[PDB]
Amino acid sequence: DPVRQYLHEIGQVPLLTLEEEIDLARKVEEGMEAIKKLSEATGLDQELIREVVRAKILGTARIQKIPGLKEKPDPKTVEEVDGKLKSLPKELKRYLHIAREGEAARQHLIEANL
Amino acid sequence: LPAGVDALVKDGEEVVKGQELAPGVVSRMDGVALYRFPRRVRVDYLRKERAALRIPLSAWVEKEAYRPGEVLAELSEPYLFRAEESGVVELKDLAEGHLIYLRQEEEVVARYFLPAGMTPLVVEGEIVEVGQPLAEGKGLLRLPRHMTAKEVEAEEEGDSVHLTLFLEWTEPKDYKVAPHMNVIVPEGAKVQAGEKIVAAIDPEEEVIAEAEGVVHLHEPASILVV
Repeated sequence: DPVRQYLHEIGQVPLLTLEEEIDLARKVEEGMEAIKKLSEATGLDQELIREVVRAKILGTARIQKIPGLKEKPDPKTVEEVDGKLKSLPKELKRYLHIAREGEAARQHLIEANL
Repeated sequence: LPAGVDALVKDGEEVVKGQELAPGVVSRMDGVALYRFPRRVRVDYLRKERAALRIPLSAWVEKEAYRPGEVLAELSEPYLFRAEESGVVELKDLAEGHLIYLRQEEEVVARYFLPAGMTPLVVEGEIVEVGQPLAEGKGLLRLPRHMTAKEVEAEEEGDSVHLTLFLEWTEPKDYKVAPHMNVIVPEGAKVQAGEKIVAAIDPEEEVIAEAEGVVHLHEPASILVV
C-alpha cells in the first residue's frame, strides 16, 4: 500500500513549534535577500543563483541530467557560475552560505506542512 | 528539556555517553552537544573605574596588581577613611564593596574605592567635607570577589598612604528571549558595545549591548548532541 508508505514517511518527520516555524521563515527570507544581494554582487539573476544553490543542495548530479534529457550542462554552465561565485570576498561568501541554509529550511518547513 | 531548566553543559561542548546534559537529561551518545533555541542570554558587562584609596602603611600589603579575593592590607585598628576633597557623595554598591563619587555640581571632584571590610559611614546624596571621614576599615579589607585591580600607584606620607587603582569588574545582566527572537553571537562570545546580540521581529526587542563585554548562552529549549 503506497498510501501507508507515504503516510508513515511523513509520520517520520515531526511537527514544528512556533519557535522553529518563525526561525525557519526568517532563515528563508534571509536566504532570498542574500540571493538578491548576490545579484547585486556578480550581476546575475535571482533564480539563476537560486537554482545553482539548489543544484548544490538537493542533489549532486541528479537535478541536471533528468528534468528531460536537455537542460543546463553539468560541467559547463553549472560549474562555471559555481566557480564564478566562488571567487568573491568574505561578505558575499557568508551570504552564499546563508542562502544555502535558507534553501534547507524551506525544505523542512515543506515537510511538516506536507 | 523541561522549560526553565538550564543546561549544566555549555554550547559546542563534547559529551560522552552517560553524562548528564541536565538534571533529568542523560546523553545516549559520544559526540558534540549543541544548544537548540536558548531561552535566555547572559551578558556580562565590563565596568572599568580609576579610583583612589587611603590606608595606613602599617596595614598595607604591598602589591602591584591585586587579583579578586586577594588580601589588601591588614588594617590593625578600625580606620576612618577621610575624604581628601569636598563634595556630594554618590554611594554605589558593588557586591561586597562600595564606590564613593565626590561630585561638585555636575563634574566629579574625586573617586574613592571601598574594599570588602571597609564600611561606609555616609549615605548616597549626602554632603561631605575635607577631612570628614567616610568609610571604616575593619581589619582585613581583602579585594572584592568579582573585581580585579591593575596599575597601582603609591603616595606615601608618614603613616598614611594614597593609592590610585585601575579597577576592572564584571556587572552581570540576564536577558529574556522570545520565540520572536534569535541569537546572533555564539557561546563565550567576544562582544563590543552598541552591538546587536539577539535579533527579533521588531527592532524593539533587539538586544543591544550597553558596554564592551562577554556573552554567555543559557537555558536551551533542547540539546542536540551530534
